[PDB]
Amino acid sequence: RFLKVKNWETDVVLTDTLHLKSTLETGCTEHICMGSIMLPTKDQLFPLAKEFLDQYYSSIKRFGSKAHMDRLEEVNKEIESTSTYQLKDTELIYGAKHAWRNASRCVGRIQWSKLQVFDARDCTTAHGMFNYICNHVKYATNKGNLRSAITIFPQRTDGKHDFRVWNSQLIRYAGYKQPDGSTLGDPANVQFTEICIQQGWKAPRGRFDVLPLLLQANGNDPELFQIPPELVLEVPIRHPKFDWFKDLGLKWYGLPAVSNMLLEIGGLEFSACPFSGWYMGTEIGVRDYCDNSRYNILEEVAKKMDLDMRKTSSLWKDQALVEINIAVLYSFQSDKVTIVDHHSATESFIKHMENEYRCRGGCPADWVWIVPPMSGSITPVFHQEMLNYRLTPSFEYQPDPWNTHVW
Amino acid sequence: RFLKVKNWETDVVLTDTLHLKSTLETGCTEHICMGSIMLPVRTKDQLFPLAKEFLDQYYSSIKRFGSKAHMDRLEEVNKEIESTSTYQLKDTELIYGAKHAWRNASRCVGRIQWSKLQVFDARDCTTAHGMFNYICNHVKYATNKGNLRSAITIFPQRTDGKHDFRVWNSQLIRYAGYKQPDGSTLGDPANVQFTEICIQQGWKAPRGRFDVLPLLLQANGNDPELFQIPPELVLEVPIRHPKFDWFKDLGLKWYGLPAVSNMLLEIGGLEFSACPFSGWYMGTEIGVRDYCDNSRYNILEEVAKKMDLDMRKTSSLWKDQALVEINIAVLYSFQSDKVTIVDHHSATESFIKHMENEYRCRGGCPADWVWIVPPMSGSITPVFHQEMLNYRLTPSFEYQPDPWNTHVWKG
Ligand code: HEM
Ligand code: HEM
Ligand SMILES: CNCc1cccc(OCc2ccc3ccc(N)nc3c2)c1
Ligand SMILES: CNCc1cccc(OCc2ccc3ccc(N)nc3c2)c1
Ligand SMILES: C[C@H](O)[C@H](O)[C@H]1CNc2nc(N)[nH]c(=O)c2N1
Ligand SMILES: C[C@H](O)[C@H](O)[C@H]1CNc2nc(N)[nH]c(=O)c2N1
Ligand SMILES: [Zn+2]
Repeated sequence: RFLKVKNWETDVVLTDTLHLKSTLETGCTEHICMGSIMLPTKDQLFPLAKEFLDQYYSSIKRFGSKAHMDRLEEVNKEIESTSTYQLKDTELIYGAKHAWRNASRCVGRIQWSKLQVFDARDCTTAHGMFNYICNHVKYATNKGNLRSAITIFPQRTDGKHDFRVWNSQLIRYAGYKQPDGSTLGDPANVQFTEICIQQGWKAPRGRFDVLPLLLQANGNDPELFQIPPELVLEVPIRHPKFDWFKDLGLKWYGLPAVSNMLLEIGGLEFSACPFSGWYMGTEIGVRDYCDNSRYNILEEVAKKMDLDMRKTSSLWKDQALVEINIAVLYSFQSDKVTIVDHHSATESFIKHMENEYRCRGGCPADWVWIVPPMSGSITPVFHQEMLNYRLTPSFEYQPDPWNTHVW
Repeated sequence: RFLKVKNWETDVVLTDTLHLKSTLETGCTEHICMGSIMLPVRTKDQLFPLAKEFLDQYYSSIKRFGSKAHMDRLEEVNKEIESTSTYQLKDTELIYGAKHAWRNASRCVGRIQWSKLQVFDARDCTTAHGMFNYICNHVKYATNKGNLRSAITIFPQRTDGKHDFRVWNSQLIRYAGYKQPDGSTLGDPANVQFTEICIQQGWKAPRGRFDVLPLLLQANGNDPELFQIPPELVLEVPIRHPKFDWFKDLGLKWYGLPAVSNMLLEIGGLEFSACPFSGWYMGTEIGVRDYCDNSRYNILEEVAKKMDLDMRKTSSLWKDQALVEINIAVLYSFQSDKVTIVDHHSATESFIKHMENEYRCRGGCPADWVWIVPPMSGSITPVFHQEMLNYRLTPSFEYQPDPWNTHVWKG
């Protein structure tokens, strides 16, 4: 019931008790592990509220205080009356930071307590949402000195007045299918690139077109908005050794801002809560550039390096992958845009893990996601045993809006 | 109940029914996943149904389920159990068992090869000298002058737990590791503790960088004995790089035959505590893990210096760069010497085909993503994007504690 995790490179052993406070389900059973599966009313509400307020008031050293008891009293009143309740700003901020702190798949959590929270619960329209989103982008970007931020729109009421950002990220490049057969731009965004066009967007049908925002307020039909180009910081990609690299004509944006997740706090659901930090190099160079179902330019780059692409055993893909990732990092660093390499980030995470075991009794961590997509075993997280479990507040997945929206 | 797994790169969806045949526990619960945990004297009482379940499996595979041969065998085993408290497997059953233990090894990416396994029955063995002979023959057969052949040698099963056969070595062929008084390590750091035991047992160490360790062999629960593998049986490969001439001067080499010898083979409730098996290497095992793990030979820096890389900031990815070239050199050396090896792209590509075939013909393929994904260049191999289900089927290979921690010493 008290679980131990071992690091095999250092022999360090941590003891986890935090998992006992876990409440949601993993998808695993004692007969089967699902660790590599990507996607596994009033009476329901008050225990959920109670649980949250319990941990909040414990965190400020007023567990069992009159304020705690009164707040519990007040929230219970509000629930029986209104069939929901509203979070105080302090509780909202706490809940957002803790959803990040609890995100078992995030390697960047050493930063969790420095999150800038923007309360947008007074928002009523898509133009309103647009304004808040623009403010978020400008603040987070900070001319290249990136700052973590989340903007929180009004909570779900009854599933009919949902606020939703339809983009998966605030900033992404368009993808177009050809008659020629292949794909121009980003293949992951083909379906969304088409819905925007199916909606009125006029595409420059280029290789790297910044997608428009598609914003849904209060359950209404979503509207297109173009993000002011001066708010979208981009980094041209060059290599510090290969002069022909620049000629490839690649660039990427500095701000990773995830916008399709659901934030759960005290039973309350925030369906629109775009958040942003800064990139780890491999998200762009390994996943975005080199994935087969994405920009997939490994071959192109290998050619210009004139590697023997004859047999897989020359490891030409491995060689190209590395140079690319060197370029991504070189480019952002040169341009004073915040980026972290996978070595630094995983080293930071090990330190964060040890902090959390110390000050909290554990740290839920999903190895399958924490270990980077290249050079896995030369990073310290590879040799680290991790326990995965779900804590709340939390970020959850939710269905794509176009599959659900009562149109 | 039916379970779906998706390949996110191809959108191929597969359906698993085989997991229903699973009995053994995973470690996971509904509230925790222990997916990344490395490591998560039997009575006639529980032996009966274990035997029966194995025999049901075996007779189904040969399409004789419920036959008179099936039923008689069941009666024969049942009688042997209540009489002698254990039982003996037929040769056919033993071969089926060993092959299926491999087929079921969810952490093994080489399983496309599972049906081609040479099974050596060493159950008539009684002494350590006899164990040495069987192991020598295994190594000679498996090596085959570089044209590697998968093999397993199986020693007598456990009885009362007091007469165990054990190979004390973790692998049949490994290099010694020596801790120096100045805190540094000569040879393979992973083998320091085992090297000490050998030396204590009387092994005269040459105390070099690549000394092949002696075999420490325990028959019938007796104290283990030292044997040196004849050097002509130990195929080794000098590591060079195809473009870098300075690489040979690093002085590296590795042995050709990976042969794991510390696992336990469970078949029909019987436990085979000594069952060394061998295949051939995936290049990254040597190049990534053996040479580049910080806890092993750890030659990354020396290689990076000789490449004249920017070693000042990790963001130069000097470590990643050196890692690739070391792995290129490993593959190049083995191919040049015509010693069987597989790169991680070929091996993972083959595993995917195997897994798809298994889902079709068998209803599933237990697979441990954490171990199947290779230790470098993970996302550019097809297994990275493959969802996998991990569960435990018998027959199986299991971990067991190191013998030096459990052995009762005789003298
Ligand atoms: C500040 C620098 C940050 C870094 C370097 C970072 C790093 C990462 C990386 C590499 C992943 C895996 C992404 C993928 O492979 O698709 C991830 C996932 C995730 N991140 Fe972080 N992150 C940062 C900030 C944040 C912030 C500010 C939040 C929320 C407030 C957050 C919440 C999450 C969540 C919920 C996931 C997993 C989503 C899922 O379940 O699929 N991260 N992070
Ligand atoms: C024929 C070529 C083979 C290849 C290329 C191969 C490849 C691999 C690799 C790369 C691993 C991971 C090892 C590690 O990272 O420590 C592994 C694990 C494993 N292999 Fe295979 N293997 C082969 C043959 C065999 C054979 C013949 C057997 C048994 C008869 C076997 C049984 C296992 C088992 C039980 C594991 C898991 C060990 C553990 O859980 O720690 N393999 N294999
Ligand atoms: C495509 N992978 C599935 C999927 C679906 C929805 C969200 C998501 O999040 C990835 C994610 C989330 C937060 C991040 C924060 C910072 C960062 N550099 N990357 C981050 C990446 C991942
Ligand atoms: C060091 N990791 C823990 C541990 C403990 C005991 C055995 C073992 O086996 C790894 C293993 C097992 C079988 C293999 C077969 C072929 C091969 N190329 N590598 C193989 C590697 C691994
Ligand atoms: C903590 C973690 O389970 C451990 O380091 C594992 C990770 N994946 C692995 N994968 C393989 N193939 N071999 C290993 O030894 C390991 N080690
Ligand atoms: C099949 C597998 O679950 C899928 O490819 C996962 C694996 N690990 C990952 N790890 C990270 N960080 N991000 C991902 O998108 C994925 N994808
Ligand atoms: Zn699990």
